[PDB]
Amino acid sequence: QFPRQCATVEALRSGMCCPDLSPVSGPGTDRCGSSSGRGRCEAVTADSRPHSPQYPHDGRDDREVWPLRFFNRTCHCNGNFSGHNCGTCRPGWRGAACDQRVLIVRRNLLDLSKEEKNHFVRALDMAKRTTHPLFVIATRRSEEILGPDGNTPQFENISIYNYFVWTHYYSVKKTFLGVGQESFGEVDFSHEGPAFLTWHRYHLLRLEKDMQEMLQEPSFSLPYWNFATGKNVCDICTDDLMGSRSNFDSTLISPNSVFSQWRVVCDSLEDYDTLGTLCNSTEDGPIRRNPAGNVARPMVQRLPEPQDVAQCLEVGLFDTPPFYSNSTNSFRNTVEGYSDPTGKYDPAVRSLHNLAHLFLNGTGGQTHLSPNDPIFVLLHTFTDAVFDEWLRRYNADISTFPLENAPIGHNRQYNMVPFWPPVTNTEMFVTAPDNLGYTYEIQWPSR
Ligand SMILES: *[C@@H]1O[C@H](CO[C@@H]2O[C@@H](C)[C@@H](O)[C@@H](O)[C@@H]2O)[C@@H](O[C@@H]2O[C@H](CO)[C@@H](O[C@@H]3O[C@H](CO[C@H]4O[C@H](CO)[C@@H](O)[C@H](O)[C@@H]4O)[C@@H](O)[C@H](O[C@H]4O[C@H](CO)[C@@H](O)[C@H](O)[C@@H]4O)[C@@H]3O)[C@H](O)[C@H]2NC(C)=O)[C@H](O)[C@H]1NC(C)=O
Ligand SMILES: *[C@@H]1O[C@H](CO)[C@@H](O[C@@H]2O[C@H](CO)[C@@H](O)[C@H](O)[C@H]2NC(C)=O)[C@H](O)[C@H]1NC(C)=O
Ligand SMILES: *[C@@H]1O[C@H](CO)[C@@H](O[C@@H]2O[C@H](CO)[C@@H](O)[C@H](O)[C@H]2NC(C)=O)[C@H](O)[C@H]1NC(C)=O
Ligand SMILES: *[C@@H]1O[C@H](CO)[C@@H](O)[C@H](O)[C@H]1NC(C)=O
Ligand SMILES: N[C@@H](Cc1ccc(O)cc1O)C(=O)O
Ligand SMILES: [Zn+2]
Ligand SMILES: [Zn+2]
Ligand SMILES: [Zn+2]
Ligand SMILES: [Zn+2]
Repeated sequence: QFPRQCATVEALRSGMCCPDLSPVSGPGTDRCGSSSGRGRCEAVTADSRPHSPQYPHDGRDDREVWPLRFFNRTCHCNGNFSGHNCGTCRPGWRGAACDQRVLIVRRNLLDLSKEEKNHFVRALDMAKRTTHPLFVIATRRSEEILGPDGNTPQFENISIYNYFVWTHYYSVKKTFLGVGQESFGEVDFSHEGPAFLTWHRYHLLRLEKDMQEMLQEPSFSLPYWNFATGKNVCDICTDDLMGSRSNFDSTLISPNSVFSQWRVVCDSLEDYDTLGTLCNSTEDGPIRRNPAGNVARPMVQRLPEPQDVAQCLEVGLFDTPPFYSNSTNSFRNTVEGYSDPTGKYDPAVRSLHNLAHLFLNGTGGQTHLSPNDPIFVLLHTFTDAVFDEWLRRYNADISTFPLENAPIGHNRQYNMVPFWPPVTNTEMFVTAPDNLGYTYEIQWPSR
């Protein structure tokens, strides 16, 4: 989750993650591109405000007041610069001066030409096989991060797409208990609470940026899946897109799709929750997908209706107390899918984003594994298009987004876990076209 440069004994010892940009005069002489004016090494801001109660709750979780368990100094960039060392630009800008506005367009995957479709799944496949040039992932919790001999950082290289999967797993994993310790309350830094929409927003942005980097195609954009069709099939589960059903195992992907070759990460909950370890970069086992195949829950075998999207955009409040999966008249809880499309919570309703996950009846539905099915990307670009439309209709009314007593990870000014450099929910609560340099090509149901 941290730059390779910072995953060292010395940098953890200093508490400082301020890598060089262009260290012409030797190591440490252009931290954060300070010698060119691009940024400065400064103290991290981290939300201190209180969260909703948990029984029991030790507070030993390395995700509290993120990222302070590891670093308390990052790069703060000036102007429209950003990046872990301020070597790149804020979203929406390009150039060595970061002064050319760029605007990329995210579109319906089904609207793409045959050429762009092939480019997408090949780009996706590439990002699955290519080492992240920048981030490395911890395989051990903080108290063991430096190894048995105390001089060996427990960090692994990981692929671009697997990093996208890893960050999601880390945000939902259970707090370790140990030996003799009671069952700690279950927590979720990226679902069941207001930060769900902004966490996943940044999640996508980080993948888009990493893939534009990988391809050296600055305008590359992530497309989206309109799952609000009422359909009883998955209309992008074809061999020229996300993969059709295997004729040999009806829960596998057709061997004629590259995605049948993908192998998953983070599928060892039993190992982690007992050995005390974290998901690592070693893959094991294929994607399972079985659209409409959940015969035990008939509600989970059709997709959301088109009016479900239009109706949830009528919920005027962004979120409501207790800012949880049981909130009512809360647009966040509606689009996430724990309340019905009108606003009304019911513990039996599964709608929209949650409905779309369960529909897949496979790897795409398990909360710790779901990004391993690449349909995750396009399910979430769609969800984010709904978020972006809401932000527009209601001029980004951030007021009902709680500053405190939200579930842990979800306070308005929390640094979304485990993204780097630190980045608050507030920074994602903006219309995308003007403030984040992307927009959606989408028409909304007009009822
Ligand atoms: C920002 O981070 C700085 C770096 O700290 C690391 O990174 C952060 C993000 C965390 O991961 C942190 O745990 C990492 O260590 C941080 O500076 C560091 O602050 C710590 C905590 O105070 C310092 O450790 C303490 O040092 C004192 C005094 O130094 C003694 O040096 C020798 C060595 O033994 C002694 O013989 C002398 O008596 C010196 O006086 C120790 O008294 C103290 O030990 C006691 O406390 C610890 C827990 O803190 C217990 O385990 C012990 O048993 C003792 O009860 C600490 O070890 C550390 O030196 C310091 N490092 C540097 C490089 O400055 C900084 O404070 C953070 N800034 C902010 C604003 O929060
Ligand atoms: C996919 O759906 C199937 C069938 O709808 C699920 O397996 C059933 O789960 C129920 C409830 O837990 C069990 O009592 C049944 O024994 C299971 N049926 C069969 C035929 O195995 C399955 O868990 C779903 N998988 C995912 C990943 O969503
Ligand atoms: C939503 O779920 C929360 C969290 O479980 C519920 O809060 C509980 O409320 C009861 C009585 O009000 C307390 O005894 C529990 O300790 C609370 N749990 C926690 C974790 O704090 C709440 O009841 C639900 N809210 C609604 C509106 O139904
Ligand atoms: C990580 O990758 C970089 C280049 O991508 C390489 O220089 C380095 O040796 C790799 N690190 C490890 C720990 O294998
Ligand atoms: N109700 C489901 C919906 C869901 C949400 C997110 C996810 O990654 C996978 C999912 O399957 C759950 O909380 O497990
Ligand atoms: Zn706490
Ligand atoms: Zn600054
Ligand atoms: Zn998620
Ligand atoms: Zn999701």
